[PDB]
Amino acid sequence: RTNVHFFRPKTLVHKKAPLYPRNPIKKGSWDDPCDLLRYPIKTDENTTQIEKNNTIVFIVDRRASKPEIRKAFETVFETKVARVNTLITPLGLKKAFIRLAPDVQAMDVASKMGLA
Amino acid sequence: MGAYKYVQELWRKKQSEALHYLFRLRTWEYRQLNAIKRCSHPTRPEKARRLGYKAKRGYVVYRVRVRRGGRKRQCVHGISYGKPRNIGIVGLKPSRSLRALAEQKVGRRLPSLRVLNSYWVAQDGSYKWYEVILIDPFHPWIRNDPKINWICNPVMKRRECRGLTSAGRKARGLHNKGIGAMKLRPSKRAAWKRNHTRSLRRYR
Amino acid sequence: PGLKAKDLVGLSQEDLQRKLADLKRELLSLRTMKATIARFRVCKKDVARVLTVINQKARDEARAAFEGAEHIPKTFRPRLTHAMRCQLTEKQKRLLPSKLMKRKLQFPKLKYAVKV
Amino acid sequence: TANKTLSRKLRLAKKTKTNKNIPRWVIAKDHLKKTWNYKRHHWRRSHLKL
Amino acid sequence: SKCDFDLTPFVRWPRQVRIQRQKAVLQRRLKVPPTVNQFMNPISRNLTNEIFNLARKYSPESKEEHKARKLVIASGIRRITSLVESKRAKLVLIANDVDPLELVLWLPTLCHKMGVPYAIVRTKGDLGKLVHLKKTTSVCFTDVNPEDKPTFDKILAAVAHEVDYAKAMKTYGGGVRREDEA
RNA sequence: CGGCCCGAGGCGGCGGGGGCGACGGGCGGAACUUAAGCAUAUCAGUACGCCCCGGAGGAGAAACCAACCGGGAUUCCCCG
Ligand SMILES: [K+]
Ligand SMILES: [K+]
Ligand SMILES: [K+]
Ligand SMILES: [K+]
Ligand SMILES: [K+]
Ligand SMILES: [K+]
Ligand SMILES: [K+]
Ligand SMILES: [K+]
Ligand SMILES: [K+]
Ligand SMILES: [K+]
Ligand SMILES: [K+]
Ligand SMILES: [K+]
Ligand SMILES: [K+]
Ligand SMILES: [K+]
Ligand SMILES: [K+]
Ligand SMILES: [K+]
Ligand SMILES: [K+]
Ligand SMILES: [Mg+2]
Ligand SMILES: [Mg+2]
Ligand SMILES: [Mg+2]
Ligand SMILES: [Mg+2]
Ligand SMILES: [Mg+2]
Ligand SMILES: [Mg+2]
Ligand SMILES: [Mg+2]
Ligand SMILES: [Mg+2]
Ligand SMILES: [Mg+2]
Ligand SMILES: [Mg+2]
Repeated sequence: RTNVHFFRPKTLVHKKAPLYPRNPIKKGSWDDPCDLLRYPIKTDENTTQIEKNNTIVFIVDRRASKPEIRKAFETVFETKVARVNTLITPLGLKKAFIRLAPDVQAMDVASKMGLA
Repeated sequence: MGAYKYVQELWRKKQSEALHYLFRLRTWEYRQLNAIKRCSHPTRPEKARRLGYKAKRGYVVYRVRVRRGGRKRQCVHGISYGKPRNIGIVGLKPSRSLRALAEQKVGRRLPSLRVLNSYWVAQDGSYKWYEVILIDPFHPWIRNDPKINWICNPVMKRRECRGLTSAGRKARGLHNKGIGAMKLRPSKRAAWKRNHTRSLRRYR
Repeated sequence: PGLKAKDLVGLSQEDLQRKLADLKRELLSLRTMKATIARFRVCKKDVARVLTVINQKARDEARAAFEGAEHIPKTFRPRLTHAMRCQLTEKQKRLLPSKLMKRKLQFPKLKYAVKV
Repeated sequence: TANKTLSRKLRLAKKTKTNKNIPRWVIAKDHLKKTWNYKRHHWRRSHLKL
Repeated sequence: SKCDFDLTPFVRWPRQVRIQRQKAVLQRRLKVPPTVNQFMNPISRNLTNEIFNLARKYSPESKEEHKARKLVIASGIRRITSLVESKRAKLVLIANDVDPLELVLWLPTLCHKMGVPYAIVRTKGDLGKLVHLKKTTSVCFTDVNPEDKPTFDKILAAVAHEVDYAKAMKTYGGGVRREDEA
């Protein structure tokens, strides 16, 4: 014997196997495109944002991160995002600054949506 | 006749050489274990049956160790204030016996079981050991058996917390009847409240 | 106005999943118009009519997937209070020992009349 | 403070949002004569403990 | 090769292992009274083996009992004792390691008084295997078929020469010193 | 190498935990106050603190009372 200490013997360990499912029906959550995005914020400061800087400002659900925002906007408006900045306003809402890819016109995308 | 008549006769000779040796080996061992411990089988099978044990699925036995001697009050610096009749600190005696305290300790540790009864197994200068019988009341062997399924009904929860076991009954005075016992039968509080009531009838 | 709950009964899962996709997207359009009116009320509750049905068809399917099992999911178990689940059965409460019973069959219950 | 936890920010954000008058159409709708919302507060004389 | 000598004598064993080893030391050390000491001196191995061979021909049903949806030996302390008390047991076999020892401490005295031979045999677990149970305190022969009395009468003879009740009640046990035992 | 004994880790089904200004059960437990002062006594086996049930709870089929030409488990009401 090499070690002077007594350790617990190695014994088989099983995986779990519940006899009935604890969640028989898979329900939805807060996140899904068209629910994570709420509406755009329309101001003259924010119109300048689109004509130059190619950027659209949106209100989104507070629980969404930057990677969930990029994917949602790409699937709903069929376009290409480049970078997303975010903040939580003094009232509790989440604002996203969404910059489109350098070969897309956010005027063409804000116009089809109604933002103009 | 059977064998348990001899075992009962033997246990009435605790001073004998034989039982003095066996009582010595048990106290050395119990001193090497924890205060509350599960037992595989009863250490005294004949006394266990006298108190209601049955070798079926749903009956369990635990050994409980409690400490010997009197009671000391919880008063900071050993100071009672107030009237001089109330000044004593050391030399007091607990109101419940040590057998009853053993059942209450194991009821608190295992609150999903039902305490049935208890009996003595050993003692030395610092400790006494008791064994407690407990029933699991949701086992099907227990529930479907008319002999024991009185304890599956919910007025039997935490019996030892309410003074309903045999040792708890003795401290309330309930092993007596007649002269000397007329002021305790429902409860000591209940007889006081009945005897001190002003009943103002309509046609007084 | 808007969708009746009865007229989505009989529709397939795909025809209900596909119908929910347009309702979600339409509320994005209508929230965008609000922030940049009678229809927007009816659309919120069209979404609720459909999700009501998608869940009601899924519960009746699963509650037959387990109809004859020993262990059932806890959502599909009877509706009882915590105290009722823990009570003895009336048969269990009426059980008597063997000797006690064989004495109740001897000496039955009898009707009789006494006179003044 | 300029360095606040998100949990304190959210409870402060709600006191700001609900600090409002009764709308005037609500005064016509519900036929009210008390028109002041006495649950309002002002920053100079308040002690929001949030 | 972490260590050049052997470390096994210095292992700190778990609490449960240390207590049962020290318990066995305490019974070599103390002074054991004769009624308790007689369970520390069972029958030899040769005579035990050739009783176990006789006994397994009066062995009850093992695995026909799920297929059932003879002279046999008896088991259990309640039934054995009432047979010694009516002079029907012809041999009692008592186990050596009954954990509550007071269940059988009195039983050799009873067999002596009533005229029944007895034998203390090792491991109650083995007796259980004779009656298809896990363990048992005692077994008893009540009678045998005629081909076996040329052995039963001879086994009683070997029992009589080997089990002596008089010196059983006179001899203490224990009392063994460390340097003495080696 | 198997058996029995005494333990260890994991897996499955089932149960426990918290909540209430009353009534109910078990513990710990005052002082103001009265005594025309104040120590025993009284207030009070109360306030208050901790634990535990139920729709009621507790108690219960004599190791009882009696002293009679006798009653007969427990609880509650009238009476002294
Ligand atoms: K202790
Ligand atoms: K004081
Ligand atoms: K004082
Ligand atoms: K006083
Ligand atoms: K008593
Ligand atoms: K009395
Ligand atoms: K009157
Ligand atoms: K700031
Ligand atoms: K302020
Ligand atoms: K007190
Ligand atoms: K006082
Ligand atoms: K006082
Ligand atoms: K005073
Ligand atoms: K006083
Ligand atoms: K006095
Ligand atoms: K006093
Ligand atoms: K007093
Ligand atoms: Mg949902
Ligand atoms: Mg930021
Ligand atoms: Mg409930
Ligand atoms: Mg488990
Ligand atoms: Mg007062
Ligand atoms: Mg005074
Ligand atoms: Mg005065
Ligand atoms: Mg004074
Ligand atoms: Mg008094
Ligand atoms: Mg009751």
